[PDB]
Amino acid sequence: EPGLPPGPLENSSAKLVNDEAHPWKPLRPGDIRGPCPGLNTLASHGYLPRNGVATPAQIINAVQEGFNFDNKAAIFATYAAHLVDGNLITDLLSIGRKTRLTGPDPPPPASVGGLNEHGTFEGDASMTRGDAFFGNNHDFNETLFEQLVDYSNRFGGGKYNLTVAGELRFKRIQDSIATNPNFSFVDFRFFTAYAETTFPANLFVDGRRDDGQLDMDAARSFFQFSRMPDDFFRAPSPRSVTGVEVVVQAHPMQPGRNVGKINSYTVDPTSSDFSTPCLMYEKFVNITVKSLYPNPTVQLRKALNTNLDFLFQGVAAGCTQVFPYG
Ligand code: HEM
Ligand SMILES: *[C@@H]1O[C@H](CO)[C@@H](O)[C@H](O)[C@H]1NC(C)=O
Ligand SMILES: *[C@@H]1O[C@H](CO)[C@@H](O)[C@H](O)[C@H]1NC(C)=O
Ligand SMILES: *[C@@H]1O[C@H](CO)[C@@H](O)[C@H](O)[C@H]1NC(C)=O
Ligand SMILES: [Mg+2]
Repeated sequence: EPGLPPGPLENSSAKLVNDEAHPWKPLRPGDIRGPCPGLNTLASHGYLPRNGVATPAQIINAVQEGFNFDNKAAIFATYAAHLVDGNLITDLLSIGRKTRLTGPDPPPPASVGGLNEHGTFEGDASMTRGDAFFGNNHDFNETLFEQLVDYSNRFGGGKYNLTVAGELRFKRIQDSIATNPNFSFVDFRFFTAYAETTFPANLFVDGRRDDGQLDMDAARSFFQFSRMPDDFFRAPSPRSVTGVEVVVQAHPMQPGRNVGKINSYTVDPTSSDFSTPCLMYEKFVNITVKSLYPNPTVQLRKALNTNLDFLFQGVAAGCTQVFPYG
């Protein structure tokens, strides 16, 4: 029942993706949008179902076709999200809030909470979304976006680029340390927090230019309105995180968390970091996934095993597959 992960694009050239077949349309009542401007934009152009509920294969196809996200990155991100936020029996994932549209729920402690669920995939120090502690981890936030604009003005000549990314990533960390007593910055989120800052430079820049300089009109169009610029061409080749090394080198951090009070950031030696990427995969499967499904029945175990094989297809060569359910 779970479809096979799509393979890479047969033709990965730049092309018009804001085309007649994929027009932007406003949200209808019930349409779900969430913390990811990429998926949101794909849904609002009909690369994904416009109500924001999709299969993993639909998501992989959409991120490749609409933005030229590369295949391994698409597979890893999509199956990680599906394993912790999606319905494994119906093969459906919400790109935002929890919804009955993903079908009958599995037993607790699984939450099938969509991408909005804090602490499974989604986490703190996002760029244009607030921390979950402050009440809303998914809607566009104007104040946070205006800080992104200010950091683009100060470090990118008015454009968002990897230098801006390195300064803003660290600012959002510092602000969470100072204000969120529950701030968590370990393991999966420690990786995605750096990766996500490269995506506007690598994937929201029109592919005919591909110069890594994102202007603020296009930025607002994607980040707030889920809308491709008029005449938007996708990137001219598959990519995801290239340049993340610049973001890390700007302000190298250790994984850690506040310990129930502000300004109490405490390094966690059990966390993976960029020196142990295989450990991040192993903890995601052995701890995060297994904690949601500690003792699955037969149909759920088979769906878990299938999606865990698919997830491993997106893991970088050199890691070893782990089997929490045999
Ligand atoms: C392949 C499947 C994808 C999944 C499952 C996914 C999921 C998510 C989630 C859950 C977040 C919230 C992260 C957090 O708060 O910890 C996020 C953030 C983000 N995603 Fe995606 N995403 C995907 C692909 C893409 C693509 C193709 C783009 C194209 C640019 C993109 C751009 C972004 C950006 C820029 C952010 C950061 C938003 C912010 O901090 O303001 N994502 N994604
Ligand atoms: C947006 O973010 C600001 C700054 O962190 C916060 O004070 C505010 O409550 C957030 N929510 C809005 C503006 O709806
Ligand atoms: C970002 O833009 C600023 C100003 O144009 C420039 O000095 C810096 O080199 C740029 N960084 C990248 C990674 O393009
Ligand atoms: C994950 O579990 C496998 C056995 O299922 C084990 O070999 C591996 O060391 C574990 N990794 C962890 C706990 O990080
Ligand atoms: Mg977040």
